[PDB]
Amino acid sequence: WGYDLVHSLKSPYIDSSYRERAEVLVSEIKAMLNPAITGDGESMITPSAYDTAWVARVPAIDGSARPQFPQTVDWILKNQLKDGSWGIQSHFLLSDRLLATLSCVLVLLKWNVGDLQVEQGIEFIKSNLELVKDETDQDSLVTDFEIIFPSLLREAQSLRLGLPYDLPYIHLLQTKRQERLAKLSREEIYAVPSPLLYSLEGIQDIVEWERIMEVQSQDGSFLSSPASTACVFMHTGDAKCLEFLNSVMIKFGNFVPCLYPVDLLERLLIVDNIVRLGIYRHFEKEIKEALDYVYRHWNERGIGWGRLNPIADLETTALGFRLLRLHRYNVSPAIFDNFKDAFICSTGQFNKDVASMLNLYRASQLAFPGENILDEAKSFATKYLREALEKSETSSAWNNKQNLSQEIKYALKTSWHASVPRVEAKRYCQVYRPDYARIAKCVYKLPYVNNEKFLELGKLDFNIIQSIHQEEMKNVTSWFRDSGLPLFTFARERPLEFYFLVAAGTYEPQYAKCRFLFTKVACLQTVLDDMYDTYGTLDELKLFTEAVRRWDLSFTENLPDYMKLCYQIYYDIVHEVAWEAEKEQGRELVSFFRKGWEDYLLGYYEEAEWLAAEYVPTLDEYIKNGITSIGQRILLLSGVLIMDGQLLSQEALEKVDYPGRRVLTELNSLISRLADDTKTYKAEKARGELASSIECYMKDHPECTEEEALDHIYSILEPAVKELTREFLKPDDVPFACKKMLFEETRVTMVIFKDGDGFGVSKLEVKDHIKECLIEPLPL
Ligand SMILES: [Cl-]
Ligand SMILES: [Mg+2]
Ligand SMILES: [Mg+2]
Ligand SMILES: [Mg+2]
Repeated sequence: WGYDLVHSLKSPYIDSSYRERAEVLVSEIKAMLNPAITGDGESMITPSAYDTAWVARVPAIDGSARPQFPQTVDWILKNQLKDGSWGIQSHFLLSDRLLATLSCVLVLLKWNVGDLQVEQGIEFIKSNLELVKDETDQDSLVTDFEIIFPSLLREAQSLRLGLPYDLPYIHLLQTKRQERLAKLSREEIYAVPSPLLYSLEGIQDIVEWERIMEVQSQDGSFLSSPASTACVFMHTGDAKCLEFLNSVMIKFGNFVPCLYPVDLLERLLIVDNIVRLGIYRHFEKEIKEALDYVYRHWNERGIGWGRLNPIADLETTALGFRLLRLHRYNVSPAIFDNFKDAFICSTGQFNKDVASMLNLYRASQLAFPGENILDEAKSFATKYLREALEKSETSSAWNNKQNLSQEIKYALKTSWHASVPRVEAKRYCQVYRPDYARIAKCVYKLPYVNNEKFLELGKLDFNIIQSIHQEEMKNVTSWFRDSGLPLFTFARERPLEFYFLVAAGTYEPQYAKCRFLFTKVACLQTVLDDMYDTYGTLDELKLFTEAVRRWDLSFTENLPDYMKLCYQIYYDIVHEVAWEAEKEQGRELVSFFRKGWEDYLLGYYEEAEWLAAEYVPTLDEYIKNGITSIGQRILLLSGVLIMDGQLLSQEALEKVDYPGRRVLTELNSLISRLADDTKTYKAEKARGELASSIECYMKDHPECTEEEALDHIYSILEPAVKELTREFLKPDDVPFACKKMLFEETRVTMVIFKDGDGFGVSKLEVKDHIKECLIEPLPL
């Protein structure tokens, strides 16, 4: 550990060639995304054999005995898989292959072509249907499979195709179809747009086609589904339906996908993945263009995956809310009322429902003060997700191959606030799949979202940043060794821990100086802390505190030897920080820093007097002192004022730093003090340490229990965390990098104190985070 471990690191990723390579990847990615963000190549989605076969059914509008879109028939004839099914070869999903193959077989028969393909398709369907022994064999179901497949299979039955209609699994599916159809409000089909519009081709006996146009989308589609629209067209001759089908053929050539457009969901998925891979800083322009488009279509009624959907989609809407808010757009959690009653979202195909609830769960964590609906959403999504873990569908072959249960479990144990940013990006680089397949009417892929380039850049960029930090850690530990701080043997040496506290969140190459000075100050502070609350005597501390007031090196002749040294190092670090800040800021700051240091250490001295008198403060007193004395404020200031290119006027600084006000530095200090207390008060109580916030409350409330006391501390912490979030994301003219630096340091602090049982901080978990974040690179 420390000096020896760090100087043994020799990362190759430091060489300029790696960053130059990463820049080529950045340019390639910009070029790849351009059609989706700026051009007309939006909605890049794979073919749906199933939908293509429905479009192929449409007879020529000139009345001739041939398809209106003969290129789709040609496509189908040419794209059968080796096993006789139609679908995407990379991924096998039984329900997808069954539905698509039966769909294709039937249209080839309609046009009396493809005898061989039909023969091979029928064999696939028969042979695979006979492999199903029980329900656990069926695997994940494509959208509305239970409704559509029995309908499509009855069409085959009327043609007397050689299929096993009498299998128990087939009877079960009809049973499931009835179950679904029974909850249907049929009269309302025509008045209130619903998810079933996506699959009208499966409920043809139910729909009065003469009334269904009322819920048609503006582009002529039925909930963006080519199959569903083709069906309505063949029943009605509706011009707008035909226009939709034409527009999709024009866009894709000789096939159609199972959803179109997916303009909103695709843009959001692109941004989500770029952000989670930790590569967002390279694509500010593209993220802004993408989110601006989404925001244009954002409305009080929510959004669908496609901007023309006549009903909102929770998945897209929850994702949109989170990414928009995170990027400082103004959105209200009131949009979630669109998914309530008397919360529902228990209808639809399983993967979509789970995705919607994962997204709702993550969105709920971005709550601002007073947003009760998000607390409700959090509770609801949590319960949903825990139940989903117990459902057999979650353990289907399809879901297991994608590690769904692992993903759900990870989401539930992960608090957005209590996250290490660099670590989350590293971890996502290890989970992201370039060939990820999604499910709707058929299995599909979105290559703008899931591709090799994203991952290539993710892993490389992570490794480069890490190697840069490793060189910085050599500088840190080298400075530390010669700094004099190791001479204070009453204090633990933790230079890497403090470097991690800042570098795990504020990682960009240009902020080397910020990280360096922040680490120096934190190293000094741990000594000052041990000195005031443990090692020093009150009379010694009174002397040190007077020296603090005087700012005079000559005055230290009066101090004990160890304090003479401590004062010298303190004085040097304070003024090095101040010089750097004045350089970056172009205005005087020595006086402001000095006042900050005095208030902080006078805070320690007040606490030292309490300890000496065995005084237990009121909770109000303890928190007041703690906000000032815990040390986060002066430490944060020591970093935030020396960020390359980040100008903070007094006016701007006061927006994020203002003792006595609920601004970023104040909230961080409050949260740090109380989170620490919740994590540590029990070990400290046992050791006989001076009272914490818990103990102070109990003195204030003699009859209250320890349990009530701890609950009260959390009742202070939780509101404070929401305010922190709002202060961070709030639109203003404070350089965002500065606000982010403050917020991210708070987030890493919260990681250290997460899950406060009172026992103490896990020193081993800290080491593991440092190892993961700063020591071990990603294999390429
Ligand atoms: Cl996959
Ligand atoms: Mg202390
Ligand atoms: Mg201490
Ligand atoms: Mg503590």
